[PDB]
Amino acid sequence: EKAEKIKNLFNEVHTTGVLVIQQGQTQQSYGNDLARASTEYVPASTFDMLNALIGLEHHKATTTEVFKWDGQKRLFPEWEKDMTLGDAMKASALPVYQDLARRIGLELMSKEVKRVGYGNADIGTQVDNFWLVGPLKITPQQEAQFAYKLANKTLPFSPKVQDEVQSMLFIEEKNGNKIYAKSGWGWDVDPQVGWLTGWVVQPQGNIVAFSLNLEMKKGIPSSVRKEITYKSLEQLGIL
Ligand SMILES: *C(=O)[C@@H]([C@@H]1NC(C(=O)O)=C(S[C@@H]2CN[C@H](CNS(N)(=O)=O)C2)[C@@H]1C)[C@@H](C)O
Repeated sequence: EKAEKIKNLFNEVHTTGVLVIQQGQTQQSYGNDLARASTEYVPASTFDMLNALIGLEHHKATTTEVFKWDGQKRLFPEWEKDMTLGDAMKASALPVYQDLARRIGLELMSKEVKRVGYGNADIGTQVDNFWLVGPLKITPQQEAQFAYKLANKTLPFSPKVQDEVQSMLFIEEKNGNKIYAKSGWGWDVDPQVGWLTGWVVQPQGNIVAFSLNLEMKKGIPSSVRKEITYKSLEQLGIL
C-alpha cells in the first residue's frame, strides 16, 4: 500500500520521479518511474557535498571563513550575501563552490573524484562547471549510497571533515528525527533534473539515507522535491 501511495504522489504533480531509500547495505526504490534509479544525471548542486569534503580535507578552505558578497548581481538574489561554506551549502550558492573548486584545482579534483568513485568520475577539463552541464553524471542509487556513507562517516575522508560537512547539511530536527539534505536543480539541461539527497537519523540511532530524483518541468514548483520526499518518508514510517 505504501509503495502505491508514493507512486501516486509523483503522479499527482504530473511528472516522473524516483525515491531511493538506503538502510544498511540494501536499497529500495519508490515512485512512478523506478528505472530513473539506475539512470545517470548531472549532479548539479548535489556535488557541493563532495566539493566541500575535498576542500576541507586538503586544507583549501575552513568552515569559519567568510566568502563576502562583492555587491555584484548574482543569478539568484538569495546568493547576494556573506556566506560560510555551510551557509553556501544551504543556499546552494554556486559562486562559492566555484571558488572552492578553483582552489582545489583540476588535478586534485580529478584524483579525488576518482578515488571516491563518485558517479562516472569524469570531470573533464573545466574545473568550475563539470558538475552542472557534464561530463560528470551520477545515478540516484549512487547518490543515496554516497549520502549513507557520509551519514555513517564511512567515506574515505577524516572523521572531522565528514562531521563538518554533515553540519552544513543539517535541515531540522522534526519529531525527534534529525534531517540532513541537499537539493539540486539542473535547469539548463534537457530534460531538467531535480534532486533531493540526504538522510534521517532516528531517535533510536538508525540512519536512513534517501535520494529523490525527478524531472523538473515548467509549472512544477521547486518546493515539490521536499514535499514529496517528506510525505514519502512519512508513508514509509521513516519520519
Ligand atoms: C544547484 O543545483 C543549483 C541551485 N539549486 C537550486 C535548488 O532549488 O535546488 C537552485 S534554485 C535557486 C536557489 N534557491 C532559490 C530559491 N529561493 S528559496 N525558495 O528561498 O530557496 C533559487 C539553484 C538552481 C546551482 C548550481 O545554481
